[PDB]
Amino acid sequence: SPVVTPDIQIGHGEDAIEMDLYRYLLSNRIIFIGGYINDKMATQIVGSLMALEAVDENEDIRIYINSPGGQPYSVLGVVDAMQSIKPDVQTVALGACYSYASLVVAAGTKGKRYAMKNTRLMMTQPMGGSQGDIYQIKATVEELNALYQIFSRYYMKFTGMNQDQIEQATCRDHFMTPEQAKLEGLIDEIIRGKGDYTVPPAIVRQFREVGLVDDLTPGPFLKVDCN
Amino acid sequence: EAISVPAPFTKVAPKGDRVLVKVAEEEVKTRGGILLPPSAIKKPTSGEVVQLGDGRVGDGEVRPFYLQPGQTVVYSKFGFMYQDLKLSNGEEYILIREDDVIGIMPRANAQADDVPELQPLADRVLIKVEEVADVTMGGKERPLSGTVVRVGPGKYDKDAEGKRRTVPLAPGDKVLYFKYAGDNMETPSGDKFVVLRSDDVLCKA
Amino acid sequence: AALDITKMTPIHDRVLIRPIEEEQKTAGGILLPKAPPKANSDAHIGEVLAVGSDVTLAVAKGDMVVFQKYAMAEVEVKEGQIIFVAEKSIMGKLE
Amino acid sequence: PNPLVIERFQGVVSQLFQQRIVRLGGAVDDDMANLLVAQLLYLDSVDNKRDITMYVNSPGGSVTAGMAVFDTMRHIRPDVSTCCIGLAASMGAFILASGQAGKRYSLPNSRIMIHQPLGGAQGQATDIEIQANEILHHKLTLNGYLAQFTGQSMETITKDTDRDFFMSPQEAIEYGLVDAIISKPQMLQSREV
Amino acid sequence: PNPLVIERFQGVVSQLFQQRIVRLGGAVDDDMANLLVAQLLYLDSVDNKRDITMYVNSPGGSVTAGMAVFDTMRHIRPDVSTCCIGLAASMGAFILASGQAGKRYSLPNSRIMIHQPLGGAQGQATDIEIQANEILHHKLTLNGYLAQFTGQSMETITKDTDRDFFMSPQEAIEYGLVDAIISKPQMLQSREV
Amino acid sequence: VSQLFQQRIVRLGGAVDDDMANLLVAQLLYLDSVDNKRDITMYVNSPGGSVTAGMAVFDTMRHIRPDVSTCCIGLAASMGAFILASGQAGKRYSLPNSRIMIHQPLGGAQGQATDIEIQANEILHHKLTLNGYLAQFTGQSMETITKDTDRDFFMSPQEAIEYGLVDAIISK
Amino acid sequence: ATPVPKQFKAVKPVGDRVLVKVDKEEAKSVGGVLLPASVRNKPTAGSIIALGDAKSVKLSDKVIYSKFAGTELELGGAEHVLLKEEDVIGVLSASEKIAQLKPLSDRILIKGAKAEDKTSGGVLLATESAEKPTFGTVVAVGEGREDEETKALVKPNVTVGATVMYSKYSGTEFEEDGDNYIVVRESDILAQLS
Amino acid sequence: ATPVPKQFKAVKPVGDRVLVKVDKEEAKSVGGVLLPASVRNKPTAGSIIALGDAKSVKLSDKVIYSKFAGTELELGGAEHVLLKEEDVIGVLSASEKIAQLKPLSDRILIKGAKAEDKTSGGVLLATESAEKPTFGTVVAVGEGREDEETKALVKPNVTVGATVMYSKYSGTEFEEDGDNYIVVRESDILAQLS
Amino acid sequence: PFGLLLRQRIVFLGGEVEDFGADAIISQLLLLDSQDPTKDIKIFINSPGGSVTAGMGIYDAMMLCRADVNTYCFGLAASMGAFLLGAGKRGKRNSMPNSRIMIHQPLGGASGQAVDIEIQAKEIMYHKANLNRIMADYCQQPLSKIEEDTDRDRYMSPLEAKEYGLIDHIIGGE
Amino acid sequence: PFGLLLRQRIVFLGGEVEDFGADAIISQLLLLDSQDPTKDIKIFINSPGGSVTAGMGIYDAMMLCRADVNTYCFGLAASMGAFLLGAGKRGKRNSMPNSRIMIHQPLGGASGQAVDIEIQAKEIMYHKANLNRIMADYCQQPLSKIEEDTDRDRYMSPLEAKEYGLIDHIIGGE
Amino acid sequence: PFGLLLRQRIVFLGGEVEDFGADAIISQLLLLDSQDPTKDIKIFINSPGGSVTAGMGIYDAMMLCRADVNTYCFGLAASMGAFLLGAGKRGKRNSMPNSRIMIHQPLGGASGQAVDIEIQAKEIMYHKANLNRIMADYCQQPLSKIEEDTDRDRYMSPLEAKEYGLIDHIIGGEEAVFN
Repeated sequence: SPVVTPDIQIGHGEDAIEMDLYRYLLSNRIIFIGGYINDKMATQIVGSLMALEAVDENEDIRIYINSPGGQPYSVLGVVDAMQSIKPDVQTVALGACYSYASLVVAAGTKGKRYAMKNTRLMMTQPMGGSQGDIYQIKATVEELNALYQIFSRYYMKFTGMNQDQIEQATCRDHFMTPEQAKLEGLIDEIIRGKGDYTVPPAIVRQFREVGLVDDLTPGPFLKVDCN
Repeated sequence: EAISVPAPFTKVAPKGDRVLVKVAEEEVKTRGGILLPPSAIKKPTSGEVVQLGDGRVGDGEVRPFYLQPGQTVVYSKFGFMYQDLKLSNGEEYILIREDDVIGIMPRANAQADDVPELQPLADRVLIKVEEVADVTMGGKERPLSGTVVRVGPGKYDKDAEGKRRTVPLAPGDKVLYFKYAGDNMETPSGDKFVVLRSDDVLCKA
Repeated sequence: AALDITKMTPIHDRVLIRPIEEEQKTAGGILLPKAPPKANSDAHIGEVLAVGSDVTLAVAKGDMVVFQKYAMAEVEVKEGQIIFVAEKSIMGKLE
Repeated sequence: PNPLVIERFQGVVSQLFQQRIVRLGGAVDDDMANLLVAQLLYLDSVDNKRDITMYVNSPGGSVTAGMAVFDTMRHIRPDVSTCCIGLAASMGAFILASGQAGKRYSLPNSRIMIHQPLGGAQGQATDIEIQANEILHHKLTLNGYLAQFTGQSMETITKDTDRDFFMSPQEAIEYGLVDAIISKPQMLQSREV
Repeated sequence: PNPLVIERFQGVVSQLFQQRIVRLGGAVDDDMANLLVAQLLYLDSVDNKRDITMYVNSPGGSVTAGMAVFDTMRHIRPDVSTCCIGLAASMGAFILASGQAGKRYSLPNSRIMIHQPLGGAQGQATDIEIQANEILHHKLTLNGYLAQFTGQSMETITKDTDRDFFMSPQEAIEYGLVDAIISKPQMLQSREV
Repeated sequence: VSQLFQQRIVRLGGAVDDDMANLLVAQLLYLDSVDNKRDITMYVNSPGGSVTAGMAVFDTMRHIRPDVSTCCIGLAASMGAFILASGQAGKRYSLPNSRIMIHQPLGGAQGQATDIEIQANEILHHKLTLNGYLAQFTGQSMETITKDTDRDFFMSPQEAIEYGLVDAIISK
Repeated sequence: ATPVPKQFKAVKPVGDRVLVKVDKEEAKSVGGVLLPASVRNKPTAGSIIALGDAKSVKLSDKVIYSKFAGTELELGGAEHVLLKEEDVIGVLSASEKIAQLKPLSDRILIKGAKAEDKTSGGVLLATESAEKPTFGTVVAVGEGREDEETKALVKPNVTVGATVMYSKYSGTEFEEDGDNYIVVRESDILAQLS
Repeated sequence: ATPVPKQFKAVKPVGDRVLVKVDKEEAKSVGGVLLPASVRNKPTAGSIIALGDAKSVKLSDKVIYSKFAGTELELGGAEHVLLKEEDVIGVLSASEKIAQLKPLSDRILIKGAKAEDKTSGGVLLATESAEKPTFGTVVAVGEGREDEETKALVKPNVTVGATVMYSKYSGTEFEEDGDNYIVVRESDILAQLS
Repeated sequence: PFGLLLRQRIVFLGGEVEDFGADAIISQLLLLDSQDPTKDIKIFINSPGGSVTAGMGIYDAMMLCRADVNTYCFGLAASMGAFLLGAGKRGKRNSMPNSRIMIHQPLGGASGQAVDIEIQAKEIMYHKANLNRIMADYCQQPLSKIEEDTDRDRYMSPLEAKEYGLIDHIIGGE
Repeated sequence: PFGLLLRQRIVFLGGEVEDFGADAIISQLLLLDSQDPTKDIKIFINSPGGSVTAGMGIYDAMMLCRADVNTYCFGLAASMGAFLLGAGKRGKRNSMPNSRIMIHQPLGGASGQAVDIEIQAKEIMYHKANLNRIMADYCQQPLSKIEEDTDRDRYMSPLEAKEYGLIDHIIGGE
Repeated sequence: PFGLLLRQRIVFLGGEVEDFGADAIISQLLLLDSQDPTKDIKIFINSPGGSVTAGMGIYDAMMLCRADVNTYCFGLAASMGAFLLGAGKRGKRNSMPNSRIMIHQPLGGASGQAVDIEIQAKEIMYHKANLNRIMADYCQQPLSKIEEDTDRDRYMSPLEAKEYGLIDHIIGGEEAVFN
């Protein structure tokens, strides 16, 4: 929306008018993560997680994540608060995930990490900036090594892979398909349509790496030899 | 609320079908200095009846009120649904409703001692608080158990009989109550009491 | 009434019901996990006492009736729902 | 502009929820797509058999913001009837092609515009070829999905999608974007003899 | 601007709307002219016989927005009594002069300005002479209706409204802009002898 | 922030200007009208402001027929501390780790050379009005108030009691 | 209001409906300054043409009524109001003084014993008081309500000379040469202090 | 509307409640242009499966009701409405013309004595949302409300051929080939202009 | 405000018609179709212009209405409102006697690559051929008379707009 | 806030007097006289100035009502509220003992031709002669001394404003 | 939402600490103490910085509270939230097992007259001296050791924060803390 976004809500009753869309969805134990994950909306997701904790201690709190990134400490505060509650959390990945929203969908409980068909996931080392004197440059590299060592053992607990596979993936900008993230252990179940079994081009490149498809017999896949 | 009367007349008439009482005993200006927590000032005030008004006009039929001038009406002072009409000689005539009538207390001109002997007049029932836990199966709330001491008559029935249908509860039954469901009372002996209305009476236990 | 004592028979002016919960919580990972708040809970009556202060309920034990969306209290006793329904909030039976 | 136009527009959208009609308007952004995902799962909860008449009028938007709009229509239980009012874009006509076969309608004076997704790359030399693979992942999947919707081949799609291509509703029936045209019958106009 | 004063301003214009009092808001442009014509086309539901009080205060504005208010004032069944308080521009005084004859009231402290309407022209060579002709058409229609309202000649209006011409209602009652002034009778003061 | 209005608490936050001073005296017209016996507690937190805006809220507090209470929250820089000292004696409270700063108020002089000298006389009249009223509130001499008001001087809440800025502190 | 068609030339009300004629269109009572927007402190009380099934309303009464009493109609060019019998204040006598306006319904007229200026010339931090307590005195009483047991209209125990701590903003307010006259509920008397 | 498992099918409504089935969605009369969900002007024109204790209507009657009559239920594999006895109008005949309705309760069906051409071809008209004045001629009347005193039903004082005034937005409006038909209360009549 | 007239089947085409401004009007045009497909719908036009791709969505949404269409011009119809003024039903298109009616070719912009100028020139020629076919339908004018008048800015009074075919009856008298 | 005292005829002239700000004061002034014409209306003054034609709009609107007018000055009134401070009737013009009273002549504006400069010159020459006739009415001062007082900027204490005739009383006495 | 945690006496301190955001937490802290002086108040601190003038008002508000206070550190605590972390009651100080703690002096700008510079130079030194002696009470640390650790602009893991004396307990059984 270039100029304005109207209030897309529905509240209808025979006697009284109900709340808006985001207030009604929060009462049904569904939390939405949209926009940049700064320090302001980080208290909204944690504060709603503590709001539904006092209502019921056994129902599955669901969190919908759709964000192109965020602050590295604000996205750190939502993971460890999600792991320090009683009931299980069912995470659903929406839109794209750029190095911070891919962590919170991997931080869900085992068997409840559901990703869609056209979701984009990404895992990298955290970024940062140098500042001033050498007493702060050495404090900066010790801070970036601390953020890299914390995020390294997060993926070791939720996926169960090796530390050599994380360093080879988070070295450069690596985008993962959910069909590839299911092999890595980031998610648990792929969400498809009514028999939707289309092959993404990341698996066609993966089929070319193992030797299943050649240029003479492309099969019922998309064209990939246009490099 | 605290309106001053004109000078040339002193005899206040009631608000039609309402109750006119007077109370100046056990106020802030009293002889007792050491007292209980503020339910002691929320004790039965023992308001003496001065004059009773006419019946309820309503929509075209006169309704009775079942009261006598030779009694001491109890009312709630924190429930400010009344008027405090004060005379020039220090007398304060308080005009309360028929819903503000809690009940009658024997030996009323005393301290909060005859609270277990409270007999209700309007649609109220006296429940003794049992010393049990408040919420054990919750995590939403749970009511506390209570025993009935005295029962009172209910409201006026609009049928052709014109009788006051009493509360079907009986003294000695076990019931339930909530902490915000009625007016709480406290005795110096440790026992606690509460009065609920007939619409809040739900079931026995 | 159904927690401290075993005699869960209520007074003559109210009855007890047991609402049935459906399996909408399974599809919560895609859809909205429950229905919006509405009337017609479709509950079976556990204890039936017909005569009361208001109009009576010519119904047998175990049958199902319709309820209003207000004038009732909610409680959970032994993992099942129990709604304190009045006798005036009953319109008729279902099939 | 003034919020009185916004208040009178918020009322008629709220009446559209009672007729099972959702609204896709303006540019497809990240926040507006989250408002449309939550409004599609609620219409299934009141009834899982009745269709949803999706209003599509968008002049553009982000590519990954519309990707959450696409796959949430195929997995829900009732079909979604998509209509083209005014103008369709590269992220607008992809919503138009994602509808149910036999229930995709359009008006005869609306424009259907399709092209390859835009974007850009900036950074180091390794950051260029990685970000180029992101747009080519968006290029090959939209050409792969459009070949299944219209029934055409793979090579004839990318020959038209590489440039900005406008489409008429008379030729959209022969190509495969919309299935039918909903319009009133014309008046009995007399000829010039 | 302060958003707290907006709901206080909306409250006092709605309470005067029950007493059939409308307001000209600032410069006359397209957003208020559709709001003002919605107010004159709603006051006839209570009664169509009593007069309509019109508060007139405008420091300027466009040309075509004020013409959409001018034609509806002389077309509706009840009389429209205009009231100029403060400052009236060339379009504001034309709204004041477009009231009912004999029911155009004001106060003798206002300022009445009448001139040819402002405008511009941009484009090619033939675009200049086209847009200059409609300004002269708006010059003839504004000076033509003012000659019928005030009763003066055609040459009198074009030679007085050629530039900025400020008047007082003590002298506007002689020209024909304001029919009568509204002022309470004051007590006679003991002057010096 | 609407829950403080029923508890007779008004908020003095930020720099004082014309629309804040109109809103602050509007809350003072209502709190004395509902009850002329109970006090009004004000939380002052201001880093400065205009000359006539702080003087517009000073005089209306003297017209309140019950006394008022002023509590310092954080910092009061040369305009809020004047509102603290104008309170009732025995009702001037402050935080134990707050800060009180006394300085002459800010203000410009824009206009003609004849205009900037006739408007600086008002600033010199504002300096005699501010220091003349502050000397009667603290009980000190006239010389010591005009000696420290030229430069910025921060005051601890422990030494504000012996100087006469506040009366007591809320420690609990 | 709407112009009626010349089709019937007959009006027969049913139930508690009384037809009243409007006196005039403000009767030019504000002449001299001619006041195009002025005060209307009288809801056009007039004579009665048809009775219908009214109980206490007589044909020769000059019935006063509320502004929202009924539907307005232009019977033959003249405005007419079909009021309801529930919200009638009273009837007017032969003289135009409002002190002689005797009520015929569940209404009680009072005089008023309030101060003419709560600000006393204008003082800051003022102009607010509680809406319920006020002072006023009764001049006359109207008719009572019908009783179910005796089938007759009985009146409550109220006199014509008592001061009453009534409730403000109930009914309406009028003025007679500086003297105020307020109508209250019946059901608005806290004390009969006489 | 909630889906119900079908157990016993022995519906017996307590009190004066009536369970009635919606017949059709007007048999798709406007089908062909977009198929829109529109405003329904004939609520639940179907037969009654279970009566309960109601006596004004039979079982196999085709009765029209109001829009807010009862709570909707999805029983029997179709939509159903559970409504009371206070909001019934009358039975339909073999012909579905709305002018041939006789009232079976405290209702009065009127047409509306207005001009057949109010727009005059599309003139600049507005402010036609009048509230107080309206006109209406009577086609048929029913029996009035049950009186609690005498325990009997009395016919209201209104004929079947007079033009009677009424109030705006009270009741349900119907259309029969351009002719308007509104059903009002009993107890919604003011004066017969005949 | 405008909510009191929205229940009386009145809509307002006010302000400059942008992509969001056209979305508010064509969403209201199908609600009045859903409320009653029999009663009349009146459209009030006061717009200084707009884009062709947003103003074409108002024409087909107005032609989708099965009921009668009344179009009344109040003030200015600059290059977009004049096309929608004639687009209503014949016998109901009216205008005030002192309003300005300007007919013009639909505006358009072209930028980007040189191959986009291939596409941007074709949609202008397609919108010119589409609008000239519609404007010659309800006006009963040949195609040679339409194209020579819309080539530049052409203001006109409602006197010659009656014989042209944009309006049908004068409502202000003379 | 402001709405809690608006029912008792409390008018606050806060902020700079602009075209929209002064119009909110005029539109609420006509509401108070239409509901009750016998009781007084109180107007509070706290403003650092404003426009010439907008600030004049408060004075003639307060003279339009037939009831009584009370005016109180808070803080500073610079040539717009100070002219509106003495605009009320005599006897009910009270002021605070520390409020500043600023007397100043208004400004002007002109941009176009040189013949447009002299039009705005005699337009502000008429406004200067207008307010000197008004300010000499409620102050009982001659026109010779009241023209030179508006020449230079003068901040006046309320001690000398009582004998000048601009105010009538002082709230508090000292 | 935020109102559901308010009736359960749990407030949130999120975002950058400003003067407008300071008194909003102080006004709701005294309302909980007047309602129940026995029930504890749990706070949540997530702040990347703030002013030293408005941040001390939050510390004086918790000292004014008669009831006990509980703190929780999630997200960030940079130079203002770490001071409010240890300022609660000893034994009731919990946090996340991976949250960061930054102990550093506040910042400030100085401009103006020559006498004006030396006033605010010793003012921020008196703020540095007061913040060091207050934070050394509940940490059980000497003054010379705690005045040099705040000069180093390096963050602190919650593993070494326990024996430092700033915090008492870690939620998670003290095995989930990563170096």
